[PDB]
Amino acid sequence: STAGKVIKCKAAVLWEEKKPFSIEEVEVAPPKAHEVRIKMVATGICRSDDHVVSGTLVTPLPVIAGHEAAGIVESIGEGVTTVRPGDKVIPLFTPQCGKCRVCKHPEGNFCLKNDLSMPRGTMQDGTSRFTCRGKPIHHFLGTSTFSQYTVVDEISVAKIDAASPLEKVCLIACGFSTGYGSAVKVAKVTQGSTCAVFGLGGVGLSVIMGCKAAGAARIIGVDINKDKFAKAKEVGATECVNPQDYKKPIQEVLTEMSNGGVDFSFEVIGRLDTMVTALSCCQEAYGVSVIVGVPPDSQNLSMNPMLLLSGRTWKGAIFGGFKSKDSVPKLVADFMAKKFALDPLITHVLPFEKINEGFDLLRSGESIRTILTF
Amino acid sequence: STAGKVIKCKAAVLWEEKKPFSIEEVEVAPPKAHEVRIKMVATGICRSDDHVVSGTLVTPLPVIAGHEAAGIVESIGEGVTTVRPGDKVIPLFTPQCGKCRVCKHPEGNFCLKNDLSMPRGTMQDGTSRFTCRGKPIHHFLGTSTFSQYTVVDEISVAKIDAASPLEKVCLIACGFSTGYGSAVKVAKVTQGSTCAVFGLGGVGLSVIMGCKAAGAARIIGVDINKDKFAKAKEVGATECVNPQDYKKPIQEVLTEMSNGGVDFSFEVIGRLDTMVTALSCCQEAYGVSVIVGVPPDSQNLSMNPMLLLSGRTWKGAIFGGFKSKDSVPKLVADFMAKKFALDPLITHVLPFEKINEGFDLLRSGESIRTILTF
Ligand SMILES: NC(=O)c1ccc[n+]([C@@H]2O[C@H](COP(=O)([O-])OP(=O)([O-])OC[C@H]3O[C@@H](n4cnc5c(N)[nH+]cnc54)[C@H](O)[C@@H]3O)[C@@H](O)[C@H]2O)c1
Ligand SMILES: NC(=O)c1ccc[n+]([C@@H]2O[C@H](COP(=O)([O-])OP(=O)([O-])OC[C@H]3O[C@@H](n4cnc5c(N)[nH+]cnc54)[C@H](O)[C@@H]3O)[C@@H](O)[C@H]2O)c1
Ligand SMILES: OCc1c(F)c(F)c(F)c(F)c1F
Ligand SMILES: OCc1c(F)c(F)c(F)c(F)c1F
Ligand SMILES: [Zn+2]
Ligand SMILES: [Zn+2]
Ligand SMILES: [Zn+2]
Ligand SMILES: [Zn+2]
Repeated sequence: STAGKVIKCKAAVLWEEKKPFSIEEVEVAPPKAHEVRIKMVATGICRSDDHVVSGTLVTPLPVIAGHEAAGIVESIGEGVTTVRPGDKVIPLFTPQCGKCRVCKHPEGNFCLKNDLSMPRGTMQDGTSRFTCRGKPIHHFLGTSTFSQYTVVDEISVAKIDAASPLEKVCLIACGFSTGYGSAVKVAKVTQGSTCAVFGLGGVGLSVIMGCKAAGAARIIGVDINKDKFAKAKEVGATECVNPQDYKKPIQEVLTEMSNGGVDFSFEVIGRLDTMVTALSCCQEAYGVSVIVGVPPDSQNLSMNPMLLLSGRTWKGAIFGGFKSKDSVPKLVADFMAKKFALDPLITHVLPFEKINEGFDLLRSGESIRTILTF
Repeated sequence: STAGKVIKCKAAVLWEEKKPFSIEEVEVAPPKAHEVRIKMVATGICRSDDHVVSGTLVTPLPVIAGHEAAGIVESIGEGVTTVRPGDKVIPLFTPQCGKCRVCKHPEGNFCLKNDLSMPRGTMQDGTSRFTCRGKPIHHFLGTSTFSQYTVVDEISVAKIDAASPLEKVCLIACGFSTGYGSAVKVAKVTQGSTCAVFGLGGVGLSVIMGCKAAGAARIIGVDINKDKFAKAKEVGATECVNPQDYKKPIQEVLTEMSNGGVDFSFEVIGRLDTMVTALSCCQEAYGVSVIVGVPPDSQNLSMNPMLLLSGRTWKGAIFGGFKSKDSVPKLVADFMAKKFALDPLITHVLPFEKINEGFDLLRSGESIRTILTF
């Protein structure tokens, strides 16, 4: 039995920026009241985890990163009602407390209990459950999935189908749901529309999936890496364009291709310049542009507000707009019912011990999602 | 008797930026095919007209400005089907051609025949109907209402009720419709919501009227001129704040006052800084901010896209999102039926000949709308 005891297990600890993960032994405290300790089964490598390594995203170090995962409940703290030992679960990097003004709002999902805006790198109670070589180690987004065991607050965990294949459904924890929801829920892509998707990684491919599911007639993929185009077409892109092939700025190309601007555009990269390009390429009177990519820390963009005065809508979202604890089980159920596919996103499956090799595949351009198996 | 003849009449010609208008004789050509010549009855002074004088808004000079007006058809050119001589009409500064992709779209209003995006200062055919001192004079937004007679393209005029009081309904040509539609159509303000309105001139008072019509529970008016607060409360503001009274930036003050951000904010001034402040003060996960104010020519704002990534929606609109030719007659019908009030916006009345005094009143901060009578 491990319940009520400290677990010594393996984890990938990030001690400082721009260094490899250190795979080593950590101690994982048992869960306190309203907390859940989870044996991890599979975790994806999302670009947002690479942002913590690169310093694009600031969060307290040292840290156990990782936020796109699934596993099995090992134990529950006092007062937990929503999961039990042995349940398949997904940690939620955006919590759903159910009590805050956002949780109560029909269109809100960015729960005020989140650890994104102003990251503390702790549990809800402001403490850490992790130590390594006698030092406290920070949590990441209330999840910390690069560990054989994690501890999460109840509001940051969802119970899923006992028959779920966790090596696939872990992508519902971030990249699939974010892209799909950005198209179907945040943009509300319409039947017959023309869409432009900037960035053809795991999240951008999931935006294409959503645009196709919503009945878009044209879906133009934009990436500087033409190796990304074949899989973008497989999942629904009708055309792909590489900005580097053109003398004109790509906003002009896309406005020309779409006979005066697209209905919906998506920025799924994380660059200030492409956020402005994507806004510009949507039709000036009724276009909608959605920012999905995470910008670099503390940098402002420059834009001409006449782009909005003509009638454009500009919005962004975390996690595809989905209220996390309500949505994740339904998405897993939809997957089980063959409503969408996840295999197109998975290009590599590695043991957890090869986390660094997984990140090198992402940085080199080769991979979409690497799944790590514990 | 004047049909098919040049008309000599008085107009207010702007020869140079930052100068008074010159009230002097012009020659107004008869209408060509699908053109309408109109005897003006009343015109409002909108801050956008002043922007032409200040250079905030760049359009070719010399010019006959004015865009907020009503008048009576003097004659129609060949092929005109939608108005006749003796009809009461409102010139439409945003046309409705009914044929372009925007006119066809259910939510579009910024018709591609507009002269706002890249002003030429002409009729649709690229020529002028105005001569002064033997020199061609520019049109403005295809309206040019600061003249006893003007000529407009058919797609830039709407027939209105024959019993209309033109000295009131001229405000449906810009300021009222813009502010009211920005609330009810563009933002879609909800019952019980909290709104913040930056700028309490004629357009921002119209935004308040729309927010109140839509059922908002709290409407916070924001102006640096506290003399504007009594009228804002009369038309529905629940409280007014002057940024100059506070040590902290007003986005922080409004976030505190609204227990975490407002539902809907409106920038109704034309400043880059207040456009950012207005976005920031709406709730970060589900807030909506609407740009109404006209920015200074060719200047970019700076903002942090994290404001959007959390869930905010940012949009702008021309003319309250109204399809102009469909909507203007209906708005006049609704005014006739007492569905909204215009008198709260009218603070001064002058003869056309006292146009310069009317602009002095706006610049001093004393007026909301001055109505000039021909
Ligand atoms: N909003 C959310 O909740 C959320 C969720 C998940 C991911 N993200 C962010 O979404 C972005 C994409 O994540 P991902 O799909 O895992 O990353 P990824 O797999 O690195 O994909 C990014 C793609 O952008 C391409 N690219 C890079 N520069 C350009 C350019 N200048 N023009 C066009 N294409 C370019 C690049 O070749 C790559 O295929 C990252 O910034 C993530 O941090 C946000
Ligand atoms: N989008 C459209 O279709 C449309 C239509 C009509 C007017 N406009 C624009 O809307 C704006 C307002 O027009 P209006 O109501 O006729 O003008 P106005 O009467 O000049 O009202 C502007 C108000 O803003 C106030 N103000 C100025 N600076 C600040 C500040 N820093 N903070 C708070 N309040 C401030 C000022 O005291 C005044 O009461 C102008 O920029 C117009 O050009 C746009
Ligand atoms: O990929 C999801 C994701 C985000 F969208 C962020 F905005 C963020 F800060 C982060 F850490 C993260 F993991
Ligand atoms: O007041 C309406 C109005 C606008 F909203 C503009 F954007 C513009 F350029 C202009 F000239 C105008 F008159
Ligand atoms: Zn919450
Ligand atoms: Zn992610
Ligand atoms: Zn049109
Ligand atoms: Zn105006």
